Amino acid sequence: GNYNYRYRLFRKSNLKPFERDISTEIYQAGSTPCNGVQGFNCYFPLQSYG
Amino acid sequence: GNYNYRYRLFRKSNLKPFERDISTEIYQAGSTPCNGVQGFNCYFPLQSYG
Repeated sequence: GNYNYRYRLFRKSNLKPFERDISTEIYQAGSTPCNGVQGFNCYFPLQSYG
Repeated sequence: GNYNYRYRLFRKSNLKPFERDISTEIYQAGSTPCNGVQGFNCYFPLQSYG
């Protein structure tokens, strides 16, 4: 496995053309806040390719 | 996608029978002490099914 290449899997809105997103904030996919901790309905935005 | 189901992808050694590992420690896959922060050669142990 080469997990050094990552792609952003979760975002609130689509990107404008020629825009980059280097943020690492936890994507809240539920009603409960995440507080920067992964868990139930709180996911890391970047996933490795493998 | 249903990303609430996770599996442990990286571990130092294989598990014993009837043993569980709920620890969330950043697995170092290189020679760099990266202080528990994901990035190059430091991966999260848990990966989502999706």
